[PDB]
Parts: sequence; C-alpha cells; structure tokens
Amino acid sequence: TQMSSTPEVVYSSAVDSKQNRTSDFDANWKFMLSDSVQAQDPAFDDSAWQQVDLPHDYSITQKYSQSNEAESAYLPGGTGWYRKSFTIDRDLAGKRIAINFDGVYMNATVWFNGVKLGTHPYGYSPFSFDLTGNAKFGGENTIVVKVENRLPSSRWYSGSGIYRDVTLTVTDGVHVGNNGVAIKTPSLATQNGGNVTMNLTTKVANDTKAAANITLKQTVFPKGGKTDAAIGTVTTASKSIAAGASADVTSTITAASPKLWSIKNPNLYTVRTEVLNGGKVLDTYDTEYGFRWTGFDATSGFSLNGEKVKLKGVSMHHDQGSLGAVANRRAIERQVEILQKMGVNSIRTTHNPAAKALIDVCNEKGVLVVEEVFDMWNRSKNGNTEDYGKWFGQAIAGDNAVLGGDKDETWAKFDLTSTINRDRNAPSVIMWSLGNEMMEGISGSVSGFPATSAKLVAWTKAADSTRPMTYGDNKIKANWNESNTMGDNLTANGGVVGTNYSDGANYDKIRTTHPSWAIYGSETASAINSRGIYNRTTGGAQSSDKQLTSYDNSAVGWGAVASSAWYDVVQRDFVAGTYVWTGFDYLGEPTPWNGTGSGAVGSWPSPKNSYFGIVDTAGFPKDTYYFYQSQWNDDVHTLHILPAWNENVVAKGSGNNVPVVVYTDAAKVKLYFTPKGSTEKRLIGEKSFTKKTTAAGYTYQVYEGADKDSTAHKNMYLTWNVPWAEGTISAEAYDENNRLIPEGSTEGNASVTTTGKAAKLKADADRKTITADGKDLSYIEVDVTDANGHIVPDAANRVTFDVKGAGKLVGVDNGSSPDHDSYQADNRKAFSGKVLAIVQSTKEAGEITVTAKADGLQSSTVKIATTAVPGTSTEKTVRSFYYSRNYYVKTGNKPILPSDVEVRYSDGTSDRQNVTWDAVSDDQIAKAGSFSVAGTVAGQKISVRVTMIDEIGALLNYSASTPVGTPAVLPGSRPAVLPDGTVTSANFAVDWTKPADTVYNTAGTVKVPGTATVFGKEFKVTATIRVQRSQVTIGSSVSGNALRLTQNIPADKQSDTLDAIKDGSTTVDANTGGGANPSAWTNWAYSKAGHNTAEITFEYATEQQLGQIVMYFFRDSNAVRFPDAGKTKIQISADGKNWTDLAATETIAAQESSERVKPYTYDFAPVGATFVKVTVTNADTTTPSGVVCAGLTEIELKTATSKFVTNTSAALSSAEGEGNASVTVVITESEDHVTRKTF
Ligand SMILES: [Ca+2]
Repeated sequence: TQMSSTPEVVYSSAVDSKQNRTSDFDANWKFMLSDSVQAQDPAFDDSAWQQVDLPHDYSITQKYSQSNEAESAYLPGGTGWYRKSFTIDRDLAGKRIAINFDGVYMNATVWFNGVKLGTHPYGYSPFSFDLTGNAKFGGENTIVVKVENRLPSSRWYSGSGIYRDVTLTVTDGVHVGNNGVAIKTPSLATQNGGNVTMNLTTKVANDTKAAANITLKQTVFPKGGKTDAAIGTVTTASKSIAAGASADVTSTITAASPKLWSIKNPNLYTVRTEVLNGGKVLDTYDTEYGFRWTGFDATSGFSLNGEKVKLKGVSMHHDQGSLGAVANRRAIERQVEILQKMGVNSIRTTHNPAAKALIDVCNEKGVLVVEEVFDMWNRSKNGNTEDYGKWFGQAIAGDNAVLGGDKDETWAKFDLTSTINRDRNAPSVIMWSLGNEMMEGISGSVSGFPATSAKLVAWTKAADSTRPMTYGDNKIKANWNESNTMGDNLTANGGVVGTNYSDGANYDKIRTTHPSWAIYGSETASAINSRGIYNRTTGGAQSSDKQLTSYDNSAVGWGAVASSAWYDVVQRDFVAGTYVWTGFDYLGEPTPWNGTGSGAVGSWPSPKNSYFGIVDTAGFPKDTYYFYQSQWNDDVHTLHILPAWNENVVAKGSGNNVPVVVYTDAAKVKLYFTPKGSTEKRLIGEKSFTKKTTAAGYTYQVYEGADKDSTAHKNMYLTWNVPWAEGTISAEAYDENNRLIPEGSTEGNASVTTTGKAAKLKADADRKTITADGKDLSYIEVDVTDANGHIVPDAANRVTFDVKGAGKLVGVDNGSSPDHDSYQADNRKAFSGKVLAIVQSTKEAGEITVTAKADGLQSSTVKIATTAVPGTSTEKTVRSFYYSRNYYVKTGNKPILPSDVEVRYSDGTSDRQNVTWDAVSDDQIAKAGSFSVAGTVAGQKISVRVTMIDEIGALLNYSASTPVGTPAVLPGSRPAVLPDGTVTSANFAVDWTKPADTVYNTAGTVKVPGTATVFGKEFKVTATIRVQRSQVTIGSSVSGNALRLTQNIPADKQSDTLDAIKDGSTTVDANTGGGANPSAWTNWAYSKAGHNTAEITFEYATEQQLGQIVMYFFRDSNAVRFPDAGKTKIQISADGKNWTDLAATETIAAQESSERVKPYTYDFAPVGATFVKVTVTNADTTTPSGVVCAGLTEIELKTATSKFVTNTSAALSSAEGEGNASVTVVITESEDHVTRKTF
C-alpha cells in the first residue's frame, strides 16, 4: 500500500534579495539528540524531530546523573543534530551566500545539501561556511549541523549545541570580506578634541570571473543617526582587483571632533563602506566603532581616554543560569546591568570568546571587556581529554572549508584570529587575554609553554596592533621560571601581565622582581558563599547542609575573601585592577564539592553549580555584593546590614552575641536596636571610617578605632556584636561633614527585622513591557514575605507559576547549588526566601499574565505586555501548515496525497483549506526512487517528498556500546536494505522488546529483539549492545604542581628538606659529615623526641584525578629504615578539613631503585583529591643509633584518565563483527555508526 510520516508543523523559510545583507537565521530548526542517527542527506525524515528556535542548549534539558562529573554540572552532552530546510529564491542567482555561527559547542560538522563543508572543534570561537557553490537556486535547500560534545570537555558547564545566533550573509560577487574593515586612530590621544585621523584597511574580495575596478566610499556618522550627520568621508582612487583575488584597500578619514566612547558616555559611531563599480554600489558594509584609547603605566596602572581608572572587574562564564548556555541578549544584558549597579566597570570573558551579544551590550552600556580566547593551550586540564587541549595544536584539514580566521597553522591561530576579526572594532574590548592558568591541572614538562606563549603573542600582535595582549597566570605567585620568561615576552610586545590569586605581599614581590611589568589581578578572591545563610560564620569547607555562610569568611584554599583581595588591590596604584571570581554563579565547578571524575560528591543530590558568584544564578545578590558596591559604586550610597534577624537563622555564641556586619560608603554609622512592639530605638554603638587616598588618587575607607579587627582587611567593613533579641536592627549613616544620609536614598537593607511566619508571595517583573520577537525576556522575582511584607529568611516554599498569554515560561531558579529540580518546570522551591521565573515573549503581540502560587500563601500576579516588532503587518498573514510531508509508496501504486491541509495565521487562527497537487509521472510511479511534489494553498507553495519502494530485503541490524550502569539508548528507527546491495535512506520505526535496566549493570554483550511493520510485513531486527567498563590509563607525577606541601612536625623538630620529595629525583645523597640532607626528607628529629609517626600533606589548587602513588623510601646505616609493610597510610580530601581513607594496595618492590632507596607503589581505582595526607609510621626495628627513623626522597602522585572506547571496524570474525559490529545477512556497521562496509 503506502505509509506516511505523522503530521508535523511545516514552516516555510525563504531567502530572497529583499532581505538585508546579514539576516537572522535562528528560526525553524529541527533538532534531535541521538548518538546513532545519520541525518546529513536532505532526504532524511525529520518529521518526528523537535522544532526549536536558536539559540538552543541541548545539555540543559537532559536529566542530572551521578555517572557524569561535578565540574560539568552532572549534566551530559553527546551528539546533537540540527537540520533546517529553506528555499533560496531565484533572484539570488549570481549572489554569494554564507552561513555564520557565533558559537557551537562543540566539534561541529556542517553539510549543505548533502555536501560536507567541514568541521569546527572549538566551542566558543565564531566561524562561517560558504554555501554559494552548493546552493540550489530557486529550490529547496537543507543545512545540517552535527554537534558532538563528547564529555569530558570543560571544567565548567559548557552546555551543548548551537547556543548563539546564526545568520546568513548574501552579497554581490564583489564584496567586502568577512569582518573586512579594520579601523585605527593611532594619534587619538594627541588629536583628541580636534580632527582625528582614522586609518581604514578593507578587504575587498573579487569573487567573479572578471577583473574588477573598484572604489570605496566610506562615511563615519553617529550610530542610529542618518548619513547626513557624518563627521568624515573619503572616496578611494580606483584599485583594480583581479578575478577570484582580493585586495586590502587602505583609506583615511578625518573625523571632525568625534565624541569619545567612555564608561560614563559610551558614544558609538557607524562606519559605512560602500564598494562601487562605475556608478553603482555593489556592496555596503557597516561596522560599529568608538573613539577611545587606553594606557598602562607600571606604577600608576590603567587609564581610559587620559583619565586614571581602576579596573573594578568580575570574571563571568557564559551560561545564563536556568537558561543554560543559551546566549539570550536580554539575559546577558540583565547580567551587565546588575554588575553595573554593583559598581563594576570591566568584565573578563573567562575563559573563552564572549557571545557577540555581550560585546554588543558592553559597547552600548559602556563596560570594559578583557576578551579571553583560551583556557588551556596544548595540554588538557583535569583529564578532560575532549577539551580544546586536544585540538589547540592540530593543523586544519585541506578539505575543511571552515572560515573566519587564518587556516595556515593550528586551530589556536584560527580561533584566535577569528575572535579578533569579529571584535577588532569594538570600543569595549581593551585587551586580548590569550590563556588562563595554562600550566594548572595538567601533566608533564612545561618547558614548552613560554615558546607557545610567544607564538600566541606574535599572532595577536599581527592580528591587532591596537590593543595589549595579556593572560592570567597562577604560577607567577609560585615564581616558576616559565611564568617569568612569559611575562617578559608579554611586556616586550606591549602586553599587560595578569597574575591570578596573588596576595598583597606577592604583588609587591612582582614589582620589585619585575619593574618592567604592568600588572593586574587577572583572577582574584574565589570566595565561596551561598545566599542568605547566617546560622554559622565559617566556611571554606564542605558543610553538612550543602551550603556556605553568607558572611565573608569563606574562601577556597588558593584564594581569599572579598575584603582581603580588594584591600590588597585598592592600596596599590601599580595593581591596575581586579577581576573577581566570579561576578555570577555558573553551572558546574561546585567547589568545595567539586569533581573532575565521574561520580556524585557527598550525598546526592550533590551541589551542581558554583558558590563563587557575588550574585547567584538567578541574579539575586549575595550579601558580599553590597560590600563591593560600598567599595566600587560612586554613583550610589550603600548601607547594608546582615544577618537577618530571626532566632533560627542567626549565629549565637559568646552568650547570645551575634556578629552584625555593615557594608557602607558612608563616613560614620550609628547602629540602633528597637525591641519588638516597642517604638524606641536604642543606640548600640557608633563607628567612623578613615578616608585614605593613594598617590594616584584612588580613595578607600578603613576602620581604625580601638575595637578594630586584628586582621586589617576586615576593617574595610564594620562589625558589632549585638545580643539576640526579637526586634529591628536599623542603622543610620552620616557623610564626612556629619550631615545625615537621607533615609530613602540608601542601597541595600538599612534594617533587618524579626519576621512572622510565611504568609504572602510578592512577585515583581523586571520589565512590564517586552518585545514580541520570540526572544525578549521578562524576569519575575518572587519573595516569600510575612504578613507585613518582610522577606522570610529561611523560607523554602515551593512556588508554582501559571503563565497565560502571549508568552511562555522558559525557566525557574533559586541559585541553590544542590537543588536538582528541573529548570524547565512550572514550579521550584524558594531558597532563602526567593525564587525566580523567566518568561519569554512570542512572535505575536499580546499580554502575559503570570501567577505565583504556593500552599497556604497569598498568591501574586504580574502583567507583561508584548509589543510587536516595528513593521510587522497588522493584517493577518500565513504562519505555518500542519500536514505530513513524507510519503513512502509501493511501486506501481499512485501516491495518495491529502486533499486538505491545516493552515495557521498570525492571529493564531487555524483554517483547513484545500491543496491542488501537481501531476505525478507514470514513469515516476514504477521508478522505485525518491522525488518531490508541489501543491498550492492560500497562495503559498507546499511540497511533499515521495519515495517509491519495489521490495525490501530486510532492515539493517544495530550495534552499540554503553558504559556499565548506563542503559543503551536504542534507535527510534532502522534503515531498509533492498534485495539489491543498496541501503536506503528510508528508516522504519522499530518497537523493541526491552530487557530490564538492571541487565546493563554488568559487563558483557546484551541482545535486544525488535520488530517493525513495513507495508504490512513485519521485519525482525536484533540490537547487540556491548556493556563495557572505563579504560583507565595512569599518567605521570604531579607532585611538582603542588600548591603547598606541609608537615605534621613542629618547626623546631623538623629534620632534612621536605620540598625534596616533589623535586622529581628519587636518589639519596649520602650526606656524610652531617648537616640537613638536601635530597630527602626524614623525621629523625621528631623520632628522637620519641614520636612514632609524621604526616606530610600535599595541597592542590585544582582537584587531581590520582591513579597511583609511588613512595621512594630510603635507609641509612645509623637510623633511617624502610617502613614495615602495610603500615604506611594515605588519605584524601576536597577541603583541608574532612578526610577519607584511600582504599589502596601496597607493593614493596623486589630490588632497590637506587642505592638504599626502595619504591613502595600504592594502587587504587581513580579518585579525585585536592589534598593528599600521607601518614608515615616508623619501622618496628632497632638501629645502631638506637633511634628508628623513616625517610623519603620522593612521593610521586600520578594522575589517571578514563575513556570509554567504542570500536571502529566493519570486518568479520567467527558470522560475527570483529569490533562488535552489526552483522546483517553480509553488510556490516562498526560500533561507532560511521563506517558500513558491504561484502
Ligand atoms: Ca626528590
């Protein structure tokens, strides 16, 4: 008979010349998550695929799983397929067409109309493909992107897919190049106020079969204004450009007193370049520009446009919380807004190129961007074997037609040059950061690094002379040689040197040791706090309740608290600024509950997001935020109190005394307390700041009274000890002249109060009007208050959102790290009294009513209006058609097409109307191949794909591999094989008789039967899946990379040199004639004092994935003796506090490795350790000296990596497939469904 695909919503997508040069291409893509499918061919039946609008993250929608890794948010990646079908109007004949991706994470492969264009590994750099050569003009075309985010690939939540805008560029054959215009104003600093010299260079490509005679007409005018407001023009002399050649065309414009781009006044200009042949304009290319200049002085730091500025910076990862990696413009904009309110003036794009959207935002909003291109270089971090390290140094394939950067060297060059090409004209970008902690979390020699650095520096210099390059190095603090060489070379090429995690003392060491260097804190603080937690005042370690104090006393081992990292910076004019880790919490890296390896950390649900943020994933500030504001925002006055004032949440100690903290930019603060129901405020105390100002003119405040904190940095804020009592702690603020600061004008909580029980929801939306573009967002904060409207400190009431109208709920969040509730749910628990709902617009104007509801609490309701995009027609238009477009008919039978199809309109109305289908050739009916059929409805042309089948021999069998503990995902469908060799692109839905999930919890092969009914005839298919364990490979020692190596033994009773045990040598110096041994460590001293044991502890700044430990114990004649078997013990932790015994096997080697050195090898399954404490117990023997001792020359802590290997072969053995390949009866398919070899 015939079978038909189920009815899908068909959107008609069209590319004509009526469209703008570059057009949004985000809409109407089909997506499918599938490790197995092959969807490259335009014929493929994508009817059953999910329709999505880009940008889109396909990781964020999958479910959390302990088999994944903490760093990457316990969320999976895998293989995603995007397909989009569209007509190219025949008016585009002659024109050139290109597709542009701003980001695709990661390992993208692109086909156009079945032709494979190429690949792009890196997940954050932008890239392009030409479609011209392969386009079918006046016809149906199909672009296909295959995204393979094979984990592990990130130390943070990557997300997966096309997470950033796609566009189409249509141009004449003679056109300005990709990112073709480069603007320089070499003298602006000098010319400022007068006429400014602009030097343009423009790549003009002649992609025609004829030499071309071209002139450029360039015009600089204010962005958003008309050309007649230009402040400069030029028209070039004729340049002849040969056929299929291109040329760089230099021009100069004189700008009539351009308005400077500044932080306060981010004035932008447009620079339009027209390509002229004869009279006619062939191409017109705009680029956004700002007039601005920077300077770096090694003593007085940074300056913008002549004024001295302090870089008050945050590091920001790319994800947008509950929305995942999706680079939604408004999401991104909102982040910047919140940061600006904090007093931020700079963002470091840690550790990868930003979305253009961010750059765009920063350009208009006036924020300095340090755009970082890379994290790791040629060596991967944290055993993320699939991270860009894999690709950094690889050459580009000859057949790879990817575009955007230089293809003549490595991916590194391409990705770097591509990013610079995109952003070269952006006023906001002040520096190119070329790497981050390049030598952290890696293995093997680093001697190559300084050379790799220079290579990158050179490339950058050549790519963009106009901005200093930089990096963020965390071994400057360790005085590594490599780190020093690299900074000289930075300095030598006009770079600024970023030190990560330096204390004040170290900042000073650098200046003295490196006077040439201009330095900043490239990454600072890394303080770890949750929002609204007050019941303790300590942290920096794994808590029982999976949260951390909001007081600024909690930080990682390598970092420091906010007070500290700012204090160390503000005081030193020569430390140009700070880039705090981080501005906003990000998904992944849940330090102190971090995991570089597979498995849950603590009890599940484990924390899945960060604690570093000043602001949580939802955009709710933590308390520390108001500290930063107090220190950074000179356009507001901060006066903020913590903690919240309820019995159950405060931290009582020293007789009911609770540390009350105040953050403020005021000169004097009087703190009052009012007992409940009373109306009389009792003054608890009064404190005055000291307003110091540095030589360069940066002015800060410290408290220097008698009750000042002993540790200096804590005096950047005020702390009182109030006794706990129901009531209201308020504070009033006075300026330098002792004039009171008005009660209204303060920012932050001017008073905390004891609250009632949870009573009402108050819900407010950030914007009451948004654009009806399917893009814009409204952010709805919901607080849980008592009867009087006081936010309830510990409220965790599950709130349910009812979204009705011209919108839809796209996310819900609370910024709670261990909450695993779906982001894409209609409900979520409040956390510390707050919950967020994100609502997105539709493409039709209307109203959105959103209702926050919770059990036993007064509902709240907000109204949001969506306004239509200017120029959308009020008269109703055709939207889409609902019908089945795929028909498989038996040969000799006429195709039975439907008489009618459901039509949708802009109104959302649905009318079923009739279709007049084209005639089907008699030849075609018995032809036994595929063809398309046109019809017409409501003026528009619909199409249907028909494939004719004579007979089907069988359906191809399937084979895969799965990790033990993870059930195999079986294919939705299987392809058809003719009695003829030929394998069809026609797939038929299979129903599997699935075994229990438990079957996959042991190693072995597993057969699963499944059957599909094809033209009434049921066919029998076997899926033979192989369940496998990880393949673990042990690496080299990382003892060298230790952040710290301490000793149990007190200072006075230590003997020999400890640091010797990570020096990479195993032998003992015989050290005859006394003195401390430089080659080895011992406990001789402590032993003599009668101490039986000793504890050596390695600390790391990143969790190490250990796979083996080898201890090189030694012996002498007098005292030191090899320890007894099984007595030496190892332990591991994530914080330095909570320990765990390493389950290991000891092997004492047969022979000594070197005279009087024997290696004890400890074996164990891979485990993550940020700390490793070896407890050495002396032998139970007697010695000539009568003192028994233990001694070590080296402790090698070897790392390990795990892969899940899936085989590649189509060959046969015993029939059976060699690499568990699918046997079909013999055509075969490898375990990786890539190579099918028929024999
Ligand atoms: Ca050694």
